[PDB]
Amino acid sequence: IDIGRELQVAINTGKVIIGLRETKKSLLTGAPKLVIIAANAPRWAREDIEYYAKLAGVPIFTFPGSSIELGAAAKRPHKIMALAVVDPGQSEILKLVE
RNA sequence: GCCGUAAUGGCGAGAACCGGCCGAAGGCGGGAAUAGCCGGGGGUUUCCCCGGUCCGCCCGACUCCUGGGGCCCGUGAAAAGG
Ligand SMILES: [Mg+2]
Repeated sequence: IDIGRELQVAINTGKVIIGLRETKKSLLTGAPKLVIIAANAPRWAREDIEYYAKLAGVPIFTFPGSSIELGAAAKRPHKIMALAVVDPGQSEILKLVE
């Protein structure tokens, strides 16, 4: 699976929440299906997402790139530490879960 | 894309924008006009009385405060006290 191509499909067809602060809110208040975290996320951010996603029962996929590379894989000109997939519109981004 | 600077620029690692919190030198009132000063008088040995002590602008530090940026094979004390 190409992570980037499927992420751009989930963004444009479904509902994708982009950014650490909004991802945390979705985990705490919403019901996201998958959370993706960049490999070079800071220790404080990784532990926060790991803890909240655990209590929320949401799987975490660690993107194999930096937050700069995750942003490029989402066709964004900015970093993305973490993003939450709430709706996989026409992609199979949920294939990353297993 | 959007927001900038004297200059460097800033943002999903959270921008613009809106509301708030902490927060200088110093300003202003009180001190305080009763003082001091200026002018006009009367005493005596330094005392008493009278009038004014205003309006509107500008420059402005080497003094005081604040923040930004840069440099170092150089990194710019310690303790009492609080
Ligand atoms: Mg200049």
